[PDB]
Amino acid sequence: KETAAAKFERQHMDSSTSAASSSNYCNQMMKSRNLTKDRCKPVNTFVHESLADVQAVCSQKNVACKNGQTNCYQSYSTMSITDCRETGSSKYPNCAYKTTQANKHIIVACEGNPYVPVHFDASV
Ligand SMILES: Nc1ncnc2c1ncn2[C@@H]1O[C@H](COP(=O)(O)OP(=O)(O)OP(=O)(O)OP(=O)(O)OP(=O)(O)O)[C@@H](O)[C@H]1O
Repeated sequence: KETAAAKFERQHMDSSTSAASSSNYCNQMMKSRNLTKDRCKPVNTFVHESLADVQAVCSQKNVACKNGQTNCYQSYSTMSITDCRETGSSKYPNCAYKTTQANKHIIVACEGNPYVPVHFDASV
C-alpha cells in the first residue's frame, strides 16, 4: 500500500540534481520511477528541490485546482523542475520522452493529516 504522499514523491520528487541532466533524463527517469510500466504516462514533472521545500508549498498560495477543487497551492518562489512529454515516435513499451528544464512556480494539490502534496497540478 503506497500512500498518496509516497506516490507523489515517486512520481514527482528528484532532489538529487539541480536541473535536467541530459536529453536522456526523462527516458531514464520515467522508466525507473515506474511511470512507463502499464503504459506511457503522457506528461510528468519532476521537482529538483528538497522535500521540505516542496511540502511547504501546502501552506503557500491557495489557488483553484484544474479539476475545480480548492486544495491547490502555488509556490511563492520559482523552483527547478523538469517536464517530461511523450514523443510521437514513442510506442509503449518503448516510451520515449522530450526533456525540458525550467524554473517555474509549481502548483500541487494537498491532502491529509499531515497536509502534504498528493498531486502535481501545474507549473506557471
Ligand atoms: N485537487 C486534487 N486533489 C487531489 N487529487 C487530485 C486533485 N486533482 C486531481 N487529482 C488526482 O490526479 C489524478 C488526475 O489525473 P491527471 O493529472 O489528469 O493525470 P493521470 O491521467 O496521469 O492519472 P494518474 O496517472 O492517476 O496521474 P496521477 O494521479 O497518478 O499523478 P498526479 O496526480 O501527480 O498527476 C487523479 O488521481 C485525481 O484524483
